[PDB]
Amino acid sequence: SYPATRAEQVVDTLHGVQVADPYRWLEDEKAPEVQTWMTAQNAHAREALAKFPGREALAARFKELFYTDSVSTPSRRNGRFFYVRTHKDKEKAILYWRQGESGQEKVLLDPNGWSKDGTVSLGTWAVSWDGKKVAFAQKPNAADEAVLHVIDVDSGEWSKVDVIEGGKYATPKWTPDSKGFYYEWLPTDPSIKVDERPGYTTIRYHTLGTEPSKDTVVHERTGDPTTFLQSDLSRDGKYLFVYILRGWSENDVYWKRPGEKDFRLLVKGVGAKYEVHAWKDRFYVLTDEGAPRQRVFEVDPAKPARASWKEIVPEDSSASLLSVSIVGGHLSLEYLKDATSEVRVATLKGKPVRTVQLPGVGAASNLMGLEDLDDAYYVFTSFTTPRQIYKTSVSTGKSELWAKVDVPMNPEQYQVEQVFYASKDGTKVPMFVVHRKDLKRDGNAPTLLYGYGGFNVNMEANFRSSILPWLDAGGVYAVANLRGGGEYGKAWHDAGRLDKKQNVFDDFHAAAEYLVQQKYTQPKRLAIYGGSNGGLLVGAAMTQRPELYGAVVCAVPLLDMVRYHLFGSGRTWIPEYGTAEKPEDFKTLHAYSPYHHVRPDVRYPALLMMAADHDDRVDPMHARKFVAAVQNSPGNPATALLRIEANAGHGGADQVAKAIESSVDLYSFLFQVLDV
Repeated sequence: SYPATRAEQVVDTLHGVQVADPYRWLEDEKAPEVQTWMTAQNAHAREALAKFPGREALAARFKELFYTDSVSTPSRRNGRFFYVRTHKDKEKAILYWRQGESGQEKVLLDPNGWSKDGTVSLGTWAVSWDGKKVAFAQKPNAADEAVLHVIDVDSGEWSKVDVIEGGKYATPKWTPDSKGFYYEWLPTDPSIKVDERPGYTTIRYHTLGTEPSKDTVVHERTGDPTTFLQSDLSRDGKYLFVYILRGWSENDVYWKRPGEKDFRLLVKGVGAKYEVHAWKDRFYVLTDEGAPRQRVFEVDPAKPARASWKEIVPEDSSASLLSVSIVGGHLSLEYLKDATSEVRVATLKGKPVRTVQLPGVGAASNLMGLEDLDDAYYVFTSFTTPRQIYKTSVSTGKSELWAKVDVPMNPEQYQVEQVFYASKDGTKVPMFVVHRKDLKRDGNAPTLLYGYGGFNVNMEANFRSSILPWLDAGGVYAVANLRGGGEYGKAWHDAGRLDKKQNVFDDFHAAAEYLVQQKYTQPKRLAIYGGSNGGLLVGAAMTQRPELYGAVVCAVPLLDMVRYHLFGSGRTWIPEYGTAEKPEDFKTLHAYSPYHHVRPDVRYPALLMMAADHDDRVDPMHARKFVAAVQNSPGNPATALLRIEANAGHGGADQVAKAIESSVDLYSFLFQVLDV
């Protein structure tokens, strides 16, 4: 609570309703008073954290766990392999290449050398089809803003001509001739307001070796900051696709043969999404149209009207179809069955071939490879199993372990449960519960409950070494598959967005109640964690039902839902949340907006706000205003800290040492406030 925060009497009348904003002044980070306050809040948080218990042991253990030897799945181009490694003595991962399967590897891009202090990161990278060039993003502070560069693989020379600012949204699509790439571009025009900028994305083509001002405009902007514009290109270069994405629930698809004058409309989505892959002059369309758990159509480009589409993979009787890839002349279909993935190989005509046999219960990626390569890879993890990569033959189903991350832990000490609990409305919600096998079910284990609940995002059994000290201290880690996610398909997502957002929060309150009912824990020993839309989640949870929770960790959050659309990338989430600019949407948002529901004379859970100084996606003002409201809430005795990570974007600083520090801070906060 340490630094004082002046409260003002700012009020606005929105749709006939008075809305108070006492900490409005903290929105503008350009004001010196706000910078001074930020510094003082962070200093207070670091001072407080430094006194919390277990820190030397946590730091040593996280150092042993977070520095790893790992390798990514390889991108194969013209006999060369390209892949990222981590090393135990490096702060950032490095991009390598080699000639042939067992050629000697060489460093291609080492972001550890891009600055003296780790403040420039590698973003997206795309290898040319000839294996001679890599187009890649450099991202200051690992924030979203990106500049595209190109490196010559044989020489390691960075192009001085092929440098393109405004690459935030770009994923380069190289043409088969390796002479240039399609990409998503933003103009740098100082008269465009930050909140309107997302409506200016354009598709351009960059020819290597030419000035980017000469890049052709392939598709003009939508002019609508509630959309994304994205392109894709078939392997043969014959089909160019442009998507207009309206949030995470619907999209349009346009296409042409490059050189044609006009785009053709494939489909205009009305409450349905469509993703297309072209191979050998057929289009494979993955969609939720008339199929909440998705299905696949084959479309003939010569007869592309909807009536002529042929269903080749019908909607499954129970499983959610998440993605389709074309590998080795086959379809690879990634399904989710009660939040656990299954991968199925089918022919191009949709006939089942086989199910990929996984090593165990956990999370598997879809097969990754190329349409004309028989070798395809997948990644497998579990809550207790570090990443394993398998190399498989699409044609035969042979599978071999290709890589495994060695981590100094003993998986046999832990178990993972999957449970199903009823929400307020009776919905059965899945949850994973992870703990030592010898956990006493005495209602007193320190428990950390994680959720997100939105944007069609699924909570899966990812391996996180960060939870191991918690489990070893007798803690429970729980992950709820709240509505708003995609776990049970479109119906799951739709029941947790827009006017139904409150269902997500109700699902989370019910998870907290379940963990107590089932003798894992009690409120004073229960913490909740979420980030971004998950930050909104935990802010809503703590303002609605503070009595259920002992502590809250809230990362890079949205919390003023009446004003979120005015800052950063906010307008792009209007299709998910609505906008307070509209009366009906306002009523919904105002009812849950955590910043507007810090009631006085309430003992809140202890609060640790984990903010980032260079978050150019989710505006940092939300965490400032909310922490001020909690610190100054009459009769709140619980700690409320604002920790600001330096040189950090929305996903952190991309520096292992800083990740260690953040985890030490998080878990030492928990040990203190839950009395571990």
